[PDB]
Amino acid sequence: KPKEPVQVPKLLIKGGVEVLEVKTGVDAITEVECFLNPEMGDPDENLRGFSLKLSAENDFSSDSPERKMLPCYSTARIPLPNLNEDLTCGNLLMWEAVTVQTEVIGITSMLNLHAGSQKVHEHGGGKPIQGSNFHFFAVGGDPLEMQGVLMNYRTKYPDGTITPKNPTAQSQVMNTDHKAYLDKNNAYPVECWVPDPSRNENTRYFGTFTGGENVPPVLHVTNTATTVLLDEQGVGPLCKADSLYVSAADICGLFTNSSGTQQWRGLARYFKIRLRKRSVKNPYPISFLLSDLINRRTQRVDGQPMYGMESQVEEVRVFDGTERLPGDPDMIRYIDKQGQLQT
Amino acid sequence: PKKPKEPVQVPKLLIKGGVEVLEVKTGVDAITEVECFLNPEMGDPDENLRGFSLKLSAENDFSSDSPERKMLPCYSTARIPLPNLNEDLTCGNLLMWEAVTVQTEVIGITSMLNLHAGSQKVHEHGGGKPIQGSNFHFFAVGGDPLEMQGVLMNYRTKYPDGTITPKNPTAQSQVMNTDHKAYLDKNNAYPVECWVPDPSRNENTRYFGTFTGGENVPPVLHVTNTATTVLLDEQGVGPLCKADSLYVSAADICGLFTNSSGTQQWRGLARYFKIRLRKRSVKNPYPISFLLSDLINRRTQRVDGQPMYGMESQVEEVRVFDGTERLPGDPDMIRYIDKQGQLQTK
Amino acid sequence: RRTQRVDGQPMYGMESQVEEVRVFDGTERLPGDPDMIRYIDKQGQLQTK
Amino acid sequence: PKKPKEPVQVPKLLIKGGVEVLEVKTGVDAITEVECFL
Repeated sequence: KPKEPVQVPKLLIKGGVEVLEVKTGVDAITEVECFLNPEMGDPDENLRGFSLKLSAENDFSSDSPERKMLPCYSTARIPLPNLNEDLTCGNLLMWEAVTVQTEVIGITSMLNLHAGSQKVHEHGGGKPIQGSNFHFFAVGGDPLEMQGVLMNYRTKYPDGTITPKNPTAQSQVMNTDHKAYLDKNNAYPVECWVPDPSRNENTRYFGTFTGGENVPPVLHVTNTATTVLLDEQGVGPLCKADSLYVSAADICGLFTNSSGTQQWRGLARYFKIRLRKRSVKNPYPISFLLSDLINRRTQRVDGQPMYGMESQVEEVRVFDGTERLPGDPDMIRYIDKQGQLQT
Repeated sequence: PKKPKEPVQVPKLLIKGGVEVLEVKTGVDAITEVECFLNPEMGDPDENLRGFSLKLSAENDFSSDSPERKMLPCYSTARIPLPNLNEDLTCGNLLMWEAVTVQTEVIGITSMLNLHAGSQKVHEHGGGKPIQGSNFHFFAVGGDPLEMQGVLMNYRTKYPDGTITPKNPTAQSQVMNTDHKAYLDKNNAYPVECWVPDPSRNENTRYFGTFTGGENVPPVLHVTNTATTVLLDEQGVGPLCKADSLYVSAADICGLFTNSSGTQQWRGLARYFKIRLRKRSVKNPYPISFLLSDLINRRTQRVDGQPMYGMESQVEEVRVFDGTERLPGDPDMIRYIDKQGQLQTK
Repeated sequence: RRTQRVDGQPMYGMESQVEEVRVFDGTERLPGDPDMIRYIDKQGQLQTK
Repeated sequence: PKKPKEPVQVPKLLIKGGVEVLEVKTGVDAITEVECFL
């Protein structure tokens, strides 16, 4: 006698990008295998995958780069079907990213030593691509909200680039007023925008940096990796709107030409985002639509401010519950706010 | 249409906002989360070149070495106030704020990729040199200020006067010495080369740090917003806040940056925190005769009597009669208590 | 009155640095809009001229 | 409303000082922690 086969998730439909809008049951799974294009700048002569040569001796007083010389993050979007059909007051039914899987495409393209590299010594081969790497990707239901950081505030950027505003010495430290969104492929330069670690309740990003003058780049390729994107509460990146946002950027190191010019190099990136269906509280009830009905039509009023730094609302006493009459009308809360401490 | 499956309960948000949020009356099981950063104070050689050091002194004497204050990295420190737990416990129990879980993450890590920032040219027609050299990273979370140890090298160096150094160094100070202690209570004055944490005293903080010295090594950074660093001890308590204060001190040095004429100088970046909090039920340690001890001593006059405490006493003999017993066939005896029992010699 | 006086970076006031202070007490069904914004038009955008 | 809990037992501290704590007689279950330097 043998043994009755074991059970396995009965695979269903398969095909191109237009598979998605076919409706499924309630406990569906989905697997999405997709990639991205790295944006290294792409100079001329169809060398799509390098950058232009780097500047050598720009002083701090005046910097003049070009659009080509700065790599940028890569982002895209995945449309999704909606799931609710009738009203169904109460609860809704959204998507969820659960398990990512990344893998770099073209990693053995660096073994070319018959290229236009520098002759490394007199009768040997050439010099391979070495130096600083920075690999980075992100999966979420929302655009990747990011923090503005740079050095040398006197840099005047080219006007195709989305760069932070009013450069001071405060921009060389963690500043609060350089917030923005990520809504455009090939526009945000990588030397000016780290991910904001504060604001991301619906975006998980992974990144390992290694600078240095000339260090080896170490790459893996394995189809047994698995990175769980669940949090410590039991959710993944939820999809508020019908989308799923993918953002990444891959730097591989510097290439040396045969005469001495340095120029960058990158590769693409794989993704396998397993999705599924969850049950949440409705964030769009009829009461939200009603307020957005009236607030479209009602007249704009532009008066003196009532929110922000130059505000004029002073003290708001939000109190409901009752209590035994206090023996002080103005009770104080902090014990010593400013400090009258020792020594 | 069938109803959806009933959702999963999570903890309920009640107020988000600025720093004026902590003043909310909550219940007992309240938990907060505080996102805060610190500035690095690397020296600031002028107002225009924020976050750096000045150009380094190359070679001085081992005896007449006299740096200036504008080229030393320093420890960054701050204090977060908390509101009172003005509560109603019985038998002298209290409620204080515990700091359970920290999560650090370096901000600004990709500024170092900008190679066209006035470095010395690396070869013939190449680009700029990135930052490489000795890195250093150190942070600390606790309810008390970071009580730290005195260690320096080359004690014959004359510091400048903006800094706080160990008082009176000898040759013995270059290894473990006891008489060079200090607290940490003043930003941009405690230099990095003169103080390390004391392993003996800090029952209440948690410091983490690592160091790599080198002529030229790559600075390795690691950024991820799912990492979680736990701050519990063997018994199950984090940092308690004795007073309602929360002392967070941290310092970061990334490496060495070469200028246009070829001078190495330092580089620091910021640091992010996220301290989770909670209310613990503790008990009262000190005795009941403490409040009065101070209350009387700030109202009654100071008397310059003829002294009665210490080696200049003028009390001759004190006796303590207590209880009763039979006649002692000797009145010149001496009786006392040795360590736990009642002993009596001649 | 018996702790050391620290003068560090200003964690209160006009140039304070603490940004995101959540507070929790109880339980709630899972909100499908995690950055729980409340004012449907705080700025005054998208209105009638 | 809701009542906060009672504290949780930790082992009691008994004595501390210089190196001359190493002369005092101890119980049966007395668990020192000797900090030193070299």
